[PDB]
Parts: sequence; C-alpha cells; structure tokens
Amino acid sequence: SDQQLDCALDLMRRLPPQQIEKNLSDLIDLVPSLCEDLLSSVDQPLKIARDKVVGKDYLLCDYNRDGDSYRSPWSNKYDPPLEDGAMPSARLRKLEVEANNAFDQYRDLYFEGGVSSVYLWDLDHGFAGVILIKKAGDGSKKIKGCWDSIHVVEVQEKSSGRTAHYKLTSTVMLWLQTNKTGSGTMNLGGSLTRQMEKDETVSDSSPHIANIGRLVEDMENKIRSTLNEIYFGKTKDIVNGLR
Amino acid sequence: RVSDEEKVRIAAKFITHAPPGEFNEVFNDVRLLLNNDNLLREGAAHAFAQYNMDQFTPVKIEGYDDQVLITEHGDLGNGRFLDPRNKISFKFDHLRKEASDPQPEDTESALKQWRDACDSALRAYVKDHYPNGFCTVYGKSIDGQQTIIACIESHQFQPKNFWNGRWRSEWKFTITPPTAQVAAVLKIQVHYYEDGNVQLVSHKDIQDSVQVSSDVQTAKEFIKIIENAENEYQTAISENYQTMSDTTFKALRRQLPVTRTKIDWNKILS
Amino acid sequence: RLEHFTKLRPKRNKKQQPT
Repeated sequence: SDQQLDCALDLMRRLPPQQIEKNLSDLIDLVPSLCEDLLSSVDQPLKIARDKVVGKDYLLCDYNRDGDSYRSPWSNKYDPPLEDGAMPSARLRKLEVEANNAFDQYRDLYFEGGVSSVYLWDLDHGFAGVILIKKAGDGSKKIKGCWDSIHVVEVQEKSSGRTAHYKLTSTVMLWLQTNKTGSGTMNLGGSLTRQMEKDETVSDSSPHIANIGRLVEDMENKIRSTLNEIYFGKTKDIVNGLR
Repeated sequence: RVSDEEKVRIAAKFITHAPPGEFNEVFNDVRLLLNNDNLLREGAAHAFAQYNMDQFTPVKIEGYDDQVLITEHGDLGNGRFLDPRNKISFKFDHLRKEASDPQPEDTESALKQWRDACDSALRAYVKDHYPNGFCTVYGKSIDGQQTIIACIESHQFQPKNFWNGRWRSEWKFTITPPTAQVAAVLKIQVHYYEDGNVQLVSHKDIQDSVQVSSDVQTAKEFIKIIENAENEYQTAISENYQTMSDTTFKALRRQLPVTRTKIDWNKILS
Repeated sequence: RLEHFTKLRPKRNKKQQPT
C-alpha cells in the first residue's frame, strides 16, 4: 500500500485545495485502511483551541493529537482529558517549553500577531518537532486571508552531542478569497512544500533551538518569496494567457 | 465501515473534480485506490461524461472546420452530441475524447437564422480574443422562450511545467423582441503543482438587457455585451491580484522584522 | 511522477487511533 498512499497523496496535489478538509475525509472513507498514514502525511489547515488554564490559544493538528484529544504546549495536558496519551520525555519537554517561547518571539517579529505552537516527540536516536504558525486577516474584510506554517524537523543526534543532522520539511498554506463587483468570486488557495537537510554543530553558543530557528527562518523566508512569485506572478500570467 | 455504493460515489466525485488537463492522472489514482475495477465501471460511468460536459471539452470532427464543444446543451442522449453549426450529431467517446459517426440532425428552426448570425459573430470574437479558443452556439425553446446559448472555452495545458488552466464562459440570451434578457457566467480555473498544489477558482455572474432588432444587428449587440463584460472581468481579476498582493498578503507576514535584518537567535534565547 | 516530501517526515506514534 505504498502504491495506495502515493496515489492518495497525488490526488491531494490535484483536487481543489479549497476543499482540502473534505478531500481528506472523503479519501479516508474511500480507503479506510490508510487512515493513520493519511492523517500523518496529509497536511490540513490549522485549527485553534483555547488552553483554559493559561487563557492562551494553541494550534491543532495530527502531531499533537491522541485519540480524539489534543495536547496543549502551554499546559502539557490533553483536552478532552486522556489517560496515558503520547507525551514527550521529561528532557524533551523542557526543550519543547523553550522552543515554544522562542517561536512565540519569532512569530511576533515576523507575523505581528497570529498564534504559534511547537510540539516535539522522542525518536530512537534523536527527536522531531513541528513548529506551527497560524495568522488570519480579519474575516470581516470579505477579502479573507489566512496563512498556515507547518515546519516538521527531524533531529538525528550523534553520540558526542557536538553535531546533529537536521532534516526540515516545510509546508506553507496560503488562502485568499474575495467577492467583488468587478472580479466576481476569486478564491486563490493551496500550499507549497519544500525540504532541506544540514549537519550543524551543537553547543552552548549554538544549541538545538538556535539551529532549528535558523533553518525554519531560512525556509519560511524562501517559501514566502516563492508564494509571492507563484500566487501573484505565475497564476496571474496563466489567467492572462487564457484570454 | 463505508458501503461500496458510497465508495464509488466518492470515486465518481473525485473524477469529476479533476483539474483541467489532469483527468487521466486523477482517474488512475482513483482506480488504484478503489482497487475494484468492476465496481468503478458500474458506479462511475456517468463521471467521464459529466466531466467532459462540465469542462466544455473541445473536439474535432474529421471533415469539418474548427471544433465543437461537448456541453449539456448538446447532449442528445445515448452517447451522441449536437454540432449546431454543421447541423450534425456525432457519437462521442468520453474515455478517448474522440468524435465519430457524423449524421445529419436538425433540432428546431425558429432560431436557425439567429443562431447562425450569432455563431458567425461569436466565432470572430473568440478567435480575436483567445489564443486558441473555441465556441458553440445553440438555439432552443426553453419554457416557450426562444433562447440562444453561447459557450466559449479556452485552455492551456503545460503539465511538464506543472500547470494547467481553463477559461469557460456561457452566455444565454432569452429573446423576447424587442428585448433580449442576458444571463451569463464566466469561469476560470488555474492549477500550479510544482512542489505544491495552488489553485485559482473564479467565477462571475452577469445579468443584462439589450433592445433587439434584426438578427445580424442583434448578433452584433450581443457580441459587444460579451466583449465588454469579458474584458471587464479580466481587467478586474488583474487589479484584484495587485490588491491581494500589497494588502492582504503583506499583512499576513512581514518579509523581515522591523529591524530589516534576520533574527539574532542568541537574543531570542535570552 | 510527483514527489511527495511529506512521506519522509518522521512518524509520531499515538496511544489511541481516532474513534
């Protein structure tokens, strides 16, 4: 069923992204045996939930889900409450708290608003994490805009702890909708995904969060520029090539 | 879990939602996913025909100039379609996208002259305004009202560059001399899929009225209304691209922090 | 034909699948 997963992911690259959530739900109904693999590999728009303990929003996706509950990066608890859901190790949780604080500052500097969340998980010889950012324009503008960043980092640690190998797979979803007299309904939406890997020294002057921060920042800046080119350049030139 | 009849409904839905120029890829994906070739043939037969009629698929009939569009307006039943310009029906193979077996056909003649005048005017309009556009004009009585239905298609398929696009417009002129009521919808779909999936889906509805006289002078007024509205829509789309880019998009994320340099990650962690 | 980068993202193991 590598073949089936490849076909399902190809379909998600082709079906209109305006229906990205219904596309995934329909796919899971079509091939229920793929459910777990699809929830892992098919990115979805980020949803917001309230951590009632801290009065702060956090982001939901498959990477903080267990059963039908989601874990807050602020409280480290599942909602609704769960017995024995997947949890980062004690030491990884400390890194996760530190990463959440670093990425909230990153989010403020670049997005001047929105919501961020970071979720880490242990691997056999390292760890992995997702850094999530959601920013929506005012939905009262009938000129709707939303940005989702999904950055998944795998960190393979080496015995010394003086170097690590980082693999970053980043998706940005960008959604724009307008309903105007001249241009009628225009919905321009979807996502781009890119991947890169690097070895970096790990030290007190360059700890994991700094190494990950730089990779994320470099990738997101690059993707922002590519979105600009594709959305407002390429798709526009194509429209004008049709008539 | 999920019934076979539901699975093939979903399969049929996906097949009909293939972006322009990517029907075969979606179809092959859906086939492997359903993994039940005999189920797919039964429950998703309609899907191929539905896709072709929805997308205004242009087809060449050997021996006749230009191309005809496959549309709901031309569906004669039993796999045959009308070519109202050449006054023939033909068999259309929805899998191979091929026309065969042309046969004389006439449908209604209250509007023969008006349909021909409109067809002639629209053909020139489409060739002038679209790089490789096609049109088909139908004349039919709908609820006792004589109606000219003009369909226009233009696509550009560049899958090796990971993009495809299609324009469709459908214009209805309900002729009640000396007035014609105008109703139209203009539609655009563009897909870009190099390392992603980005789509523009756009449509605009048009309503208008025009005072009518003779067939030829009226056809002329119809094409003037079409031209103004389609030019207006294209202009507005490009203006909206500009507004989206320097308002909404810029507001979602800065290029850089106010410092005009990348982040000092050491200040961050302190 | 298309490359699917998300296939190679590290799996996170859950305790419970969705219900």
